[PDB]
Amino acid sequence: SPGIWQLDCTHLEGKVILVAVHVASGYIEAEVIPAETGQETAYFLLKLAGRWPVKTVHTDNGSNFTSTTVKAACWWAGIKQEFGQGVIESMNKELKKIIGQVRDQAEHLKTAVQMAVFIHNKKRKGGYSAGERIVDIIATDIQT
Amino acid sequence: SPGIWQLDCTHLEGKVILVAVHVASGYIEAEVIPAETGQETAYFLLKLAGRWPVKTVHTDNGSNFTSTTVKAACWWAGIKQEFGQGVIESMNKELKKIIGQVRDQAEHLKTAVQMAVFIHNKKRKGGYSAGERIVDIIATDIQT
Ligand SMILES: [Cl-]
Ligand SMILES: [Cl-]
Repeated sequence: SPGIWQLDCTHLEGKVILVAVHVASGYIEAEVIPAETGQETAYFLLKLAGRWPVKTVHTDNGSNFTSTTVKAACWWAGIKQEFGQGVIESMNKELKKIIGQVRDQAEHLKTAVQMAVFIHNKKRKGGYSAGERIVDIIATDIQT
Repeated sequence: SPGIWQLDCTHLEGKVILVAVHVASGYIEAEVIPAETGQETAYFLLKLAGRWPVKTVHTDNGSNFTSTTVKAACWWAGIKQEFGQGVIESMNKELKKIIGQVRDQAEHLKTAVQMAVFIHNKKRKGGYSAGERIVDIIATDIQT
């Protein structure tokens, strides 16, 4: 399903990383956030939904989506909580792997995360990349 | 050309907004940044390039791209400075228009910007939306 995303946080070096995975393609978007708050998650969601067609968001920590600030962002953006796992487990551990491998290519973690996001979305797997699959899946879906 | 982006900053309420426009489609990505520094622009660029195929970046303030931190991000990500304007002028003023119209739908400017980014990328113009045009242009280009 073209509009389903998975969202979780992961910790590294005393910092929080928010990771969103487009489930049908394995494409990721991540950000280093100051703290694991409702505000940060709501904000991230509103950004994601202006960039990709976000219909439903799945998470492995259900309580992350209970703040007033997260429901308000999902209400405004039209998002529902997905109620329907191999790809996501692979994508997150893979992310930390690439983070580990590019960590010395940058001073701060936040740069290293974006370098790993880039590496991950471009790597062909076969065999297209996740970034090629997500636009392929979205382009086909637009046209009926 | 599918990989050309335009980047500028704009000021509103004492704050800086970074606005990137995919030139062939009119699709936008924006962020409210703390300050107009080289670090912030480099970071934004590295994020953009892990999300969309960024080949060349055009700007209306050439000196924005002279810091060591911006050239390092463009060097790493493979980006060059575009050396080759109606769409972008329309897209930026339009952004402030929509920012003006949704400003009371949120407490902070940064939420309002993302609500305007969303509104802008989804609005059909005809007649597809910018978000539909950018994946159409990228999907076609992938396949030869
Ligand atoms: Cl750095
Ligand atoms: Cl707000």
